[PDB]
Amino acid sequence: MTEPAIITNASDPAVQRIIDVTKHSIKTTLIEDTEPLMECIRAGVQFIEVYGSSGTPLDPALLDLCRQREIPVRLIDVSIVNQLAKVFGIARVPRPARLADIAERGGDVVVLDGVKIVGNIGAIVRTSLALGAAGIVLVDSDLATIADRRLLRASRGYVFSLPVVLADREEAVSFLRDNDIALMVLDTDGDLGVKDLGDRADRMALVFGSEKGGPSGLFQEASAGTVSIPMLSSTESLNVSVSVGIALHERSARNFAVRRAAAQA
Amino acid sequence: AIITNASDPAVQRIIDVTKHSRASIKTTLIEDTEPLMECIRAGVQFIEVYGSSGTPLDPALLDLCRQREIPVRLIDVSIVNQLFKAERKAKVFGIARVPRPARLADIAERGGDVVVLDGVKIVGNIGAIVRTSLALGAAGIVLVDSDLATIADRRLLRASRGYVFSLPVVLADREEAVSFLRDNDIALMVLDTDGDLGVKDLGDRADRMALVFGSEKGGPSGLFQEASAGTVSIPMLSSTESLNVSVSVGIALHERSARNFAVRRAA
Ligand SMILES: C[S@@+](CC[C@H](N)C(=O)[O-])C[C@H]1O[C@@H](n2cnc3c(N)ncnc32)[C@H](O)[C@@H]1O
Ligand SMILES: C[S@@+](CC[C@H](N)C(=O)[O-])C[C@H]1O[C@@H](n2cnc3c(N)ncnc32)[C@H](O)[C@@H]1O
Repeated sequence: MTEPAIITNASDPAVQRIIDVTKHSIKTTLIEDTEPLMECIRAGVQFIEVYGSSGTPLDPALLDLCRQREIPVRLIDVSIVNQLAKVFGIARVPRPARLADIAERGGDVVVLDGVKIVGNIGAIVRTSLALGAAGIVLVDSDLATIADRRLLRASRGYVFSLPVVLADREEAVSFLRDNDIALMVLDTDGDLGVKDLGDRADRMALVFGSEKGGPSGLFQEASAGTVSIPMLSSTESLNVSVSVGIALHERSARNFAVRRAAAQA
Repeated sequence: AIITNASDPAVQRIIDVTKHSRASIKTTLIEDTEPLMECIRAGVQFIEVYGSSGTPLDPALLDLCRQREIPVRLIDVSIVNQLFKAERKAKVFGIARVPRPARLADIAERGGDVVVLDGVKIVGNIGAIVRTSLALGAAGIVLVDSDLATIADRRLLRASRGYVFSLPVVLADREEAVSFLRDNDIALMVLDTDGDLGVKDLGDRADRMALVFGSEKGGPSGLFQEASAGTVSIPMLSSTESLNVSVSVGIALHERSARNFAVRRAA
């Protein structure tokens, strides 16, 4: 065979076993696929090493980036990599963002209240980043950490690109209060049409509830108003991730302005 | 509501039989209270609805079934179990006649915008788009390269929360879809980054259009590109970013909803 020397072959090299180690559960994660790896490196996550399966090209952009940052790359014979991904990285889990980080960053706050489906949560993380939100407060998500590998996968690596914070319903409302961030609650039958959302000049929190429940009462009490997305009939409802896209799309001139000024500061 | 206390009425065996052998073509199972109610409103013809002896049967459902002449029976939980084997549960469900499949013509007839998915395969995404598309007033949905054999597929049934029968949803080949749009004078636009047009201007067109969305693997395909009247981009902080496809559909349709709601309300 004279199989290329560089390819990690033994199932028990330190690195193989180190990779088993995260899998079998340091403060380090596995991050998969070319794009998520590139967003994570961009967001400043620190990597220990990037791996690809022998037999397939590593993305030139990723390689470049990996030489750009001083991130070692190596290949592992394809057979083993079936310990899962054609490309993946071991990264150090950054320290959990906190509510303060969100206020400081400027711009709209996305609050989820009892959203628990991780595919929904991940899609929302990605939308919130892309549409210029300051950050995301997760209340009642049943997540232990944002570094959960289901959420990393679902967010396509966006979970470390803006502050995403686990908080309790109480501390969340409290935080918005003493930062003077008016919140509005998304709901069917809300008084403000979502198309009027861009009119309000200052940053705001938008609160979203789960499929079933909606948002609880704590938020419904501090609210400066309710916002509705017009639908065919008043009994229908959108997926929560879809609702988030629409509301943040309406806020985008506002949030883009904030993102652009921060980029120049 | 009388009880299938146990044993096996022909009706238990028909629940069994309605899985992957010629027979499941023309009758299916629909699960859960809300999806069942959506299906009934949508005119799907039920043979019978079942509940587990155990958790109780939603009164709105009972009355709906009562208003229709749909028999409702409970099944001892011991039988409901097994039945639903290699997988999940379902404590309420119905057996139903599958509607004759919608075709493209039905979409064109209804009026209003056409949602075209090109290569979207993740059924969770398809199913969420079906709900979005109904709620926001679309005429219908053309599914191209969807990897489904039937819109009645049970995964889509669930993923759609039973909305798959509430507006015309049609499987088609790419060329067939493109040829259909062409001879019905429905201009198509492709949703993609770096387009000549902004999503916020989607509202400016008074007449209906088809909106083509690609998957995550790599946007819409050449044939759609060739027939395209333009490319519509939702602005983002940077062009390395992209949205989940179902989110994209919600934003594009929301911009078109004033236009579509008018068609839905008129005729
Ligand atoms: C009614 S639940 C069900 C959504 C869907 N079943 C899912 O998987 O998320 C949707 C949530 O998104 C928000 N939402 C849904 N439709 C909305 C609308 N038309 N206007 C404002 N908010 C809406 C609400 O906050 C609600 O808590
Ligand atoms: C990036 S791909 C798939 C994203 C995600 N992986 C998913 O779950 O679908 C998104 C598709 O939706 C439409 N789309 C997504 N983001 C868009 C944007 N920012 N502007 C215009 N269209 C967009 C395009 O058709 C594109 O091909």
